[PDB]
Amino acid sequence: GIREKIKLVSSAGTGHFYTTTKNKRTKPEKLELKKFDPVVRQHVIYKEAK
Amino acid sequence: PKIKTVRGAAKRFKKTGKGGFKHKHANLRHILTKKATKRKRHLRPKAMVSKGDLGLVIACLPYA
Amino acid sequence: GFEGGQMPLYRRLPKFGFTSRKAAITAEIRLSDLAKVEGGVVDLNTLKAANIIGIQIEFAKVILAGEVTTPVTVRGLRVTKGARAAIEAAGGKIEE
Amino acid sequence: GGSTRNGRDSEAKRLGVKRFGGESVLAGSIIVRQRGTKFHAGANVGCGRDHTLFAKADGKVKFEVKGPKNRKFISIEAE
RNA sequence: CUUUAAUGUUUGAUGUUCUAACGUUGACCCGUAAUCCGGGUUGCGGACAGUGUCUGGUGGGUAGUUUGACUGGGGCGGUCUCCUCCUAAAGAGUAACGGAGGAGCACGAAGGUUGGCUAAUCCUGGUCGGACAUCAGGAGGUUAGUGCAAUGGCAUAAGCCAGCUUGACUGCGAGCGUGACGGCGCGAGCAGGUGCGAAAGCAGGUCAUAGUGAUCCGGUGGUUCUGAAUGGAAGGGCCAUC
RNA sequence: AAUUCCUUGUCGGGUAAGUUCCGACCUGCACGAAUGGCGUAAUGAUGGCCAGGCUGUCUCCACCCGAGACUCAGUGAAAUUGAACUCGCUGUGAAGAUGCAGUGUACCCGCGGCAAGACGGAAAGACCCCGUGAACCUUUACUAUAGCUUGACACUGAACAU
RNA sequence: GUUUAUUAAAAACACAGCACUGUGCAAACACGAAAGUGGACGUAUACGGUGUGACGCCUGCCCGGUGCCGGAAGGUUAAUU
RNA sequence: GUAACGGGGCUAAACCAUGCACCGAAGCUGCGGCAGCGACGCUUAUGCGUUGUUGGGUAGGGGAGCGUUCUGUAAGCCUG
RNA sequence: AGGACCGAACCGACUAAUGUUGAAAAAUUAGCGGAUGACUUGUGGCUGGGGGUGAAAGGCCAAUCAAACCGGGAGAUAGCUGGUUCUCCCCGAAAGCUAUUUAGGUAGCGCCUCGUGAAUUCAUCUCCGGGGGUAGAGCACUGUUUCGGCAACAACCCGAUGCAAACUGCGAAUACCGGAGAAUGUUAUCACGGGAGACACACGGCGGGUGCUAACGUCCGUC
RNA sequence: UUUUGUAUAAUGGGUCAGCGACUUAUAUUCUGUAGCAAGGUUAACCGAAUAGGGGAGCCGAAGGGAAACCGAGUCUUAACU
RNA sequence: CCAUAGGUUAAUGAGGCGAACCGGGGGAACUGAAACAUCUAAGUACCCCGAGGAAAAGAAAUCAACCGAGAUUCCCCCAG
Ligand SMILES: [Mg+2]
Ligand SMILES: [Mg+2]
Ligand SMILES: [Mg+2]
Ligand SMILES: [Mg+2]
Ligand SMILES: [Mg+2]
Ligand SMILES: [Mg+2]
Ligand SMILES: [Mg+2]
Ligand SMILES: [Mg+2]
Ligand SMILES: [Mg+2]
Ligand SMILES: [Mg+2]
Ligand SMILES: [Mg+2]
Ligand SMILES: [Mg+2]
Ligand SMILES: [Mg+2]
Ligand SMILES: [Mg+2]
Ligand SMILES: [Mg+2]
Ligand SMILES: [Mg+2]
Ligand SMILES: [Mg+2]
Ligand SMILES: [Mg+2]
Ligand SMILES: [Mg+2]
Ligand SMILES: [Mg+2]
Ligand SMILES: [Mg+2]
Ligand SMILES: [Mg+2]
Ligand SMILES: [Mg+2]
Ligand SMILES: [Mg+2]
Ligand SMILES: [Mg+2]
Ligand SMILES: [Mg+2]
Ligand SMILES: [Mg+2]
Ligand SMILES: [Mg+2]
Ligand SMILES: [Mg+2]
Ligand SMILES: [Mg+2]
Ligand SMILES: [Mg+2]
Ligand SMILES: [Mg+2]
Ligand SMILES: [Mg+2]
Ligand SMILES: [Mg+2]
Ligand SMILES: [Mg+2]
Ligand SMILES: [Mg+2]
Ligand SMILES: [Mg+2]
Ligand SMILES: [Mg+2]
Ligand SMILES: [Mg+2]
Repeated sequence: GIREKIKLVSSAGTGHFYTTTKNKRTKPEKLELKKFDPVVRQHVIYKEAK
Repeated sequence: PKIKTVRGAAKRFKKTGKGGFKHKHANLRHILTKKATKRKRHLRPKAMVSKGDLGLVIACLPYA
Repeated sequence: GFEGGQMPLYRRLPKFGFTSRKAAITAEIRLSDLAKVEGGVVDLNTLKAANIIGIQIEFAKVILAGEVTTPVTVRGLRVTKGARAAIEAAGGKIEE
Repeated sequence: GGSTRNGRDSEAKRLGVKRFGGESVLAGSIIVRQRGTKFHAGANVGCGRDHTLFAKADGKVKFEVKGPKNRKFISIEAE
């Protein structure tokens, strides 16, 4: 395992979010990468990823 | 005595315009992070009973 | 529904609950009616005493059944825009 | 002892041998793993993830050989 | 008023003493020419002991049950799900305690795209360099490489390097393949919005096939769907998810 | 050895010859000190071995006396039982034949005797396996529980000290 | 001496003897929801439980595990507040 | 117990090749009869004559019937 | 004196025979053990079922005991065994797949029957279009194997000979899929719906794993 | 009878006669048949009791959505598809 | 001391049988869940007490839903 389930959140005031995993063991840096936000209907920045 | 309906069953089915009952897809309410959004996107909508086991359904819901 | 020995069909399939608890007191009138609503004015009730609704009902829709003929004026009720037409087509009238 | 096990079905082969009804997208060949046993060509192509030969626009299937050194190449004209 | 100390006070903590509940299977009296019992007197003990409710421990003393299947009889041993090859008779599919080997993951790059590149091995010649470090030329041609089994595939590379990025997007889906079913797989194209490219165009995760758990019961976020006189709320549904 | 698998261990004694027995050795598969160790006079319908006497136990049976058995008269059962015109052999065959094939043999019916076959009678195998059967039993299986025990509150009060 | 009435009389149980352990009497313990009763009209030279089983010579080393006995200072800890 | 042609028995009653004849089944044909489906003739409600064809059958499915006791038709009928 | 000795009554029960549809649901006969003792016996009394009693065998508790007898819950449950009763007529399976605390049971599918619809649907033969890596063969490749050609005894490589389920630079018969055609076939074919039974198969042929190319062996495919 | 398979030496029956096993109640779904028809039909009860009365109520003529809601449409979605 | 406790007498009433139905106190297991603890069987069987021709229950600190209904009891619906 060693791969925790990470959850990306929208920078928008909406509660929409994405989900995936990360190897915190070697990547203790919270991930962000921008994705589509259905609620706001616009590609924005997604954060939170241990 | 009036036939009793299989409650547990009458909570997952719903007779349609005719014979069919249409239900809810499985594998769409647990461990989803590792599931193709597409796969699930094709699980949200309701689906009719396979006509194969449908016969059974029309037995658990006598008063359906 | 004893699928052999495995998990039954009414098992592997999730359950989408929730029940109106209001649709029970909601009836569905048809266009074929009204002409038998005993006289004019299809009151919020009337149909009840006209045996065709239910003492428990509280809300109902006119809806089109394919009839009307005689001019009627529904009262204290709703109606589809497809019926509030055929109803007026025969000199009808909407309450609201 | 340590000997047994086995995958399963995984048909992967020709399901639309030669000309056929060829609908908007049948298959005609799902021989996965492959890319050369049946190369994407003709009015159709696809060659999805599992290399399953798509089969676009309706018509007839061909099954050619056109191209330097064998190279199957499945193509489907209109019927 | 606080940081802090005597007075009263309140209250918990034990420790003493007291009597008056409570005990007495001490001694008398009466009921009664009774050993039970009851009342009385006295002694001893004394808010203890004992009991009721609640509560932690202990508890085969007792009670109800469970303690899998396949299996060349049963047991022992082994096996049980998923992937690759052979068996498999040139479509699919097919058995055995048949022969072999792997999975329960890994990558924010090992994904996307644009641009570019091409091995292994040997021979010859070259400081320290020799069996083989790096350099040069020739032969050679997928014998290399492929994140991990095997089979299939790969040079237009699916192999290698770098720039820029997040399409590992959201909603849908003509139409197919594969399953008894629950499901599972492939998917052009459509709408919204992205990234890379001059552009045609490519991108809905990885060269593909293993890397997995139905339902229930719940947990977390969202939602003017519902909410038992009404307004809320709890709770329920719906979507996301553990 | 009531304990030793190898095992009839090896040696000695007894015998004409002793896988048992007695005395030893020790290499104790896998004795051992109150789930007692080693001895022990006496006792024992107790296990093993030896001998004298005794004998039909035996070599090897013979005769004899009684109770049946057998015959007659009276009474009068039983299990079992698909139907019988119910032979041998060799083969065949649901794989060991009175009944099938081929062949051989055989006038019809009793009485007394024997038990090789009728997979003879008897008991829905007790062994074995199976059943998501049963019962008792065990335990650090699970879940409970009487009992034992802990504390809180109540029946339960008055004071002082710290 | 006792035992499987009806396949086992024995090497089995019992026994006198020994040892451990509990029990201060309203004893331990046991029957009983209780009252009450046995123990015992007995009282540690007594009663119960367990193991060994005349007698003789004896009965070694291990307390790590389990149980039991004692301590409980501290760590964890129910109801309750 | 002959017991490794079924037996007898066979030098060909064995075998090879060639050819014709015959025996041989509930198969096929002939004749008579029955039921289902199709055709004619027909004649047509009806309806039959001819013809074509079908009719082994466990689990099991389908369709037709027989008879028994009691009720009506029954204060009828049969009946000493 | 003595759980002392011998031995009747009396109590018991070690041995053998006989009995075994007995004289008898434990005896008879000949022996046998105790016989002043934890002795033996009459009469009456008290322990009651998960309870009693037990010098301990699970022994006894009315010919019953690892939980008595009688009545009730009660027609317990029994995926097991057995049995299932008149006649005729038509059709007619399965012994497989996939699941299953599942394996001699079940459930969806498959195969039967009955009904209702459906197109020239379905079958065979012909011709056309297809992908194929089996049989066979071969040895470039993966391995394996000989014999020669140089090797301070042999790879590699050259030539010559073979071998392969998990070898293939080759490669059928044939099966299958599709297209068109004629005839034949009392729709044979598909969908849906009422009723199923059946998921122990056996042998023979062909291709095979396993076994000894043993087995009326075992496991698949196919007729 | 049970079986892949039984003359089977596999099960059951000595024989006879009488008895002996797919029922019944309510519910639900088909098939046939009768009634009526976009309508069909009553329950209890009343009763001049198999009438007649009683339509409380059930089923069907409308569906989609998780529902609010909408409605021959409706869900899904921003959504036109 | 009184007074109680206890004693005697008399007058009344009880006691015990009973078939079902009824109220109350106590209360199973087989079984089903294809195993079994929750759950089921079932507040059934069974034991006990009490009463009547009936018992029980009964005149809202009841429902309703902003309109209103109006004790209890039994039948049919609502509704598997
Ligand atoms: Mg009404
Ligand atoms: Mg137990
Ligand atoms: Mg039980
Ligand atoms: Mg087994
Ligand atoms: Mg194949
Ligand atoms: Mg094939
Ligand atoms: Mg890969
Ligand atoms: Mg010796
Ligand atoms: Mg010992
Ligand atoms: Mg005589
Ligand atoms: Mg024989
Ligand atoms: Mg004899
Ligand atoms: Mg016998
Ligand atoms: Mg038996
Ligand atoms: Mg003695
Ligand atoms: Mg004896
Ligand atoms: Mg002893
Ligand atoms: Mg001893
Ligand atoms: Mg010791
Ligand atoms: Mg003939
Ligand atoms: Mg027939
Ligand atoms: Mg004596
Ligand atoms: Mg005697
Ligand atoms: Mg004597
Ligand atoms: Mg007596
Ligand atoms: Mg007895
Ligand atoms: Mg019962
Ligand atoms: Mg019974
Ligand atoms: Mg399971
Ligand atoms: Mg070959
Ligand atoms: Mg089976
Ligand atoms: Mg089978
Ligand atoms: Mg087979
Ligand atoms: Mg066989
Ligand atoms: Mg057999
Ligand atoms: Mg027989
Ligand atoms: Mg008879
Ligand atoms: Mg059960
Ligand atoms: Mg009011």
